[PDB]
Amino acid sequence: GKRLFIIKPSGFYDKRFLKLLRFYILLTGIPVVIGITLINVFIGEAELAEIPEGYVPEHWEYFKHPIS
Amino acid sequence: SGYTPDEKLRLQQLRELRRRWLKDQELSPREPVLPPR
Repeated sequence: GKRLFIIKPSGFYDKRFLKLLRFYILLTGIPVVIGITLINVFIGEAELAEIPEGYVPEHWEYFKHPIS
Repeated sequence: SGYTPDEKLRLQQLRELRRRWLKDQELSPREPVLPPR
């Protein structure tokens, strides 16, 4: 009576798209961030030492980050 | 001058129709919206 019929265009398609977008980013938003969290809180990054006396390293063991 | 009576007749029919439309826009089933959950 007091509240008339407001006329909004449509909302269902837009809310469906944003629901699908947040759900299908949230599907791998939680595990990837949790995995990189577990990496930089458990396995540790690296340490600052040099090449020892007469020794050959690999082409890795040059990089601070372990996933790198 | 003024209206021609054809315009008066036409306009009074549009009075009735436009009042019926705008009253029909006024909803009150005691509940406009309803969430199913």
